[PDB]
Amino acid sequence: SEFMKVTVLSSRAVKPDYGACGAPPGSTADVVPLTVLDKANFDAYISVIYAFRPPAPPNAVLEAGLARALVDYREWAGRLGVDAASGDRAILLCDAGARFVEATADVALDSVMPMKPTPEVLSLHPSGDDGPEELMLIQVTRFACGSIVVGFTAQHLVSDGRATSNFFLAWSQATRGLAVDPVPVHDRASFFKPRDPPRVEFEHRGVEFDVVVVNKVHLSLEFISKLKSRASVHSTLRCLVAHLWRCVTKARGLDGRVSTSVAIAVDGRARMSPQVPDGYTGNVVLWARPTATAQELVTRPLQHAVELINREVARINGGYFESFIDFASSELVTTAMALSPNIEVDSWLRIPFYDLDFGGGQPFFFMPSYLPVEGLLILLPSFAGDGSVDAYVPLFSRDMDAFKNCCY
Repeated sequence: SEFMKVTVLSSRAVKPDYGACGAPPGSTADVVPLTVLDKANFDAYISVIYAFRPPAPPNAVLEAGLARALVDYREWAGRLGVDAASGDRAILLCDAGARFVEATADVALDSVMPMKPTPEVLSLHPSGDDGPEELMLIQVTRFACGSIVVGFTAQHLVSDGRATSNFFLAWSQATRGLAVDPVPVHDRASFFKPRDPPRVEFEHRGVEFDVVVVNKVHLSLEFISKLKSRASVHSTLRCLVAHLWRCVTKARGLDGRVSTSVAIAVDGRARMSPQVPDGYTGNVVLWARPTATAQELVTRPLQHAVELINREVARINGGYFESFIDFASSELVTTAMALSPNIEVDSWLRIPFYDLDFGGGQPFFFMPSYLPVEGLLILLPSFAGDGSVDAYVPLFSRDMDAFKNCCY
């Protein structure tokens, strides 16, 4: 709301507190080169906010806990540069530090809840658009009621959703004086090395190489069970992605002959042999791209779209990851504000919530930052614990009513 004025009071580097962990100072000359799966992502920041109720730890305890957590996550204390002996793009573990921003809002948090995705959400996390050198930027905003908002702005080249989520939990763990779990794995040069000889088994070229308003659409358990009915011979996520893909295509009013594709993130950790440990700090993500004609997607039953997604997601297996790694290492540029005729669905259904505790209990709210990018959908839990889903849909003003009608 126009009355929630955020005053940013201070900003400071937080470096790793080796002493608080009882660990040997690391060398500020340590370098971790980016893997080919890291460089499959774009040089850009992703932002999220968490809200906590008044019994909130002081800024000093949160900051000490960040310094402690950054011993096991030096990547987020580091800078992007080039390794001297390689000429390769790398994370320099120079321990320069993550940005910690302290701020106040001159309103009770309750007075602006439920918080909807507007540009005013951007005020509750550090910017990822003003060329920050820090790879992790954290803001704590204390409201007049003693509630806090914790905002994250994180560089995608460093970590995927899972790895970034691990850091969030690691910071909560360290703040309470605990060891971090999972135990992190940082030795990236050990991972995603080409095969001898190199085997490319798929086509990686063409794949990896009015105003937009964001509206929150709530999808109930009842509505989900009905969708699952119209798709019967399964997966909540696969059904919902298929529904949202149909409804965006219908809402856009595309000519039926236009080819439309949904990008779906696939975690390769459990798909590859040997498995990548859940503690791996880096990206292990490639994208399934089920494609259809707009006509084939809207006129054919929901079942057809679900099946396209199922078959394309199952194609992105250990072997696909291995094909990508060998090719990305061979002798182009990655394909990573309007996706039409395509969409992307970023699923955050595994986001830490119930267990993110800094000492004052779990959060009562979470939201993606305002991302006014047409067709970039973010799927989120509703926080009710019932399995209901919240979809944040950016569409042009003219299309949003048409999208909501189709959705319901």
